[PDB]
Amino acid sequence: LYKEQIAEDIVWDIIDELEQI
Amino acid sequence: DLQSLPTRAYLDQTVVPILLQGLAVLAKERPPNPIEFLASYLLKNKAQFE
Amino acid sequence: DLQSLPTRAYLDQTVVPILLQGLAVLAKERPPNPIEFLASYLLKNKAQFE
Amino acid sequence: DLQSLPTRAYLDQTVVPILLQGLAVLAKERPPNPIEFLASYLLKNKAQFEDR
Amino acid sequence: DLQSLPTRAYLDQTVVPILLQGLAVLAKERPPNPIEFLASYLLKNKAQFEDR
Repeated sequence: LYKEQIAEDIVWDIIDELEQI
Repeated sequence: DLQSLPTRAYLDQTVVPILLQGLAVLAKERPPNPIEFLASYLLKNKAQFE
Repeated sequence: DLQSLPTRAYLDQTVVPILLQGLAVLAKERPPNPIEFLASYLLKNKAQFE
Repeated sequence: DLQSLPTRAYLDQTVVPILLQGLAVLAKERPPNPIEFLASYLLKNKAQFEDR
Repeated sequence: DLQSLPTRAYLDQTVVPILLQGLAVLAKERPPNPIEFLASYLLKNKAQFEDR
């Protein structure tokens, strides 16, 4: 799926952003 | 309107802000039923994000 | 043990897989109440992911 | 449990998340041996998505 | 030239075919270590889809 790639992007951003809080 | 937005903008403008907070709380608290906790978090806090 | 995992691994192993599907469905359907929809999606599909 | 799931749910729970992450990295880096790269990506990151 | 292809065309040409084949086998067999299984599947069958 393709918006799954973009949901992928999104979740990854979020988590990485929590890495720095 | 929202319906015509590309996928990233649509998600950013609807669920990303409350998700970021919900995921942060989930990570800190590590509750026994994380999926249930996250859904409850969304329903409990949605008034403040709508 | 899930409780001691780093944040990313903890989230990857609890809520990320159902969240990816939920966000994809949300983006496709663009329902009137997206936060409600997403939380409902979690609760309705939880049994398939835990 | 897992073996009783429909195909889509089974794959979505086991390999789709790490795969999408890997495909994104592959698409950005475009390495010379993409199939090898993706296999290595899976093994290097599997610990994120499962506890062995 | 591969490095200048759009993401979708790039992936479709390099890894999507062997991946779909691999996901089909994974879903049929449902092994205990699916991510490991899929990585091994890729390396075991890569010669089908590329000649180095």
